[PDB]
Amino acid sequence: KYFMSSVRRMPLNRAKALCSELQGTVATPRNAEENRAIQNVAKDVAFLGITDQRTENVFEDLTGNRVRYTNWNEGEPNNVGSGENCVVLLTNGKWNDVPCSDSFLVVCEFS
Amino acid sequence: KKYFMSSVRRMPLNRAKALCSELQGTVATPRNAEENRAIQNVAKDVAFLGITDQRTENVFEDLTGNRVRYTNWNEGEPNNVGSGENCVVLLTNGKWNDVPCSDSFLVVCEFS
Ligand SMILES: OC[C@H]1O[C@H](O)[C@@H](O)[C@@H](O)[C@@H]1O
Ligand SMILES: OC[C@H]1O[C@H](O)[C@@H](O)[C@@H](O)[C@@H]1O
Ligand SMILES: [Ca+2]
Ligand SMILES: [Ca+2]
Ligand SMILES: [Ca+2]
Ligand SMILES: [Ca+2]
Ligand SMILES: [Cl-]
Repeated sequence: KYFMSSVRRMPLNRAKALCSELQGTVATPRNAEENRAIQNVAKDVAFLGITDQRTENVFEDLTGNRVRYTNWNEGEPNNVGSGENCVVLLTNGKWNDVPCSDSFLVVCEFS
Repeated sequence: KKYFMSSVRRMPLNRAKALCSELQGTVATPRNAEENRAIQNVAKDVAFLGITDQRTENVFEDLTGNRVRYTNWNEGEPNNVGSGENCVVLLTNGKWNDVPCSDSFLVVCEFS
């Protein structure tokens, strides 16, 4: 896997379209090593290819596969407010669930 | 090492540049036959390369203004047809053709 970070911020729909444009997908860490690699390429908070849009509190990658490895920041995922169904990687490498309509950097994954 | 990725949609060079730059990459510029073939492997149809002769006609440079050495022009190219062809695309046989920078093609991005 190769990871590339965007320079501009955007909602998940646009982030997905960006990674897809170059035939990749939004980065999904499967272990601590991939998590670190993604953190290092990201200079700020960035979207990961994980959501619980289909079923609340059931986090899966953009292809419907349930994720095994997680690295939630203490207190997350909390689905605050009207709902948080997307996931971002904070600058310390931990994850936070956020609204899919908010804007963050994106890290794309390629094989 | 360099990694090459191809776009799905067609777009003019300026847009191709913005796409590759969005992920901190550049438009692919083969420096030898091996890279040219690697770009061929990922490009399913005619695609833009990061080469132009916009500064001086018939003096091809990469997008950073650096004069290229290796070229793989298709027989009869570059011919700068009509109002001018100052951008470059990799044909489906790996050879190159100069085309208008305003025409749309797939883009192959390069990362290191
Ligand atoms: O305090 C943590 C809390 O901060 C904000 O409200 C958002 O980033 C939430 O997603 C997060 O859970
Ligand atoms: O005959 C080859 C010629 O075909 C078209 O006119 C264009 O693709 C030109 O760039 C190319 O040189
Ligand atoms: Ca949720
Ligand atoms: Ca949250
Ligand atoms: Ca020309
Ligand atoms: Ca030509
Ligand atoms: Cl949401």
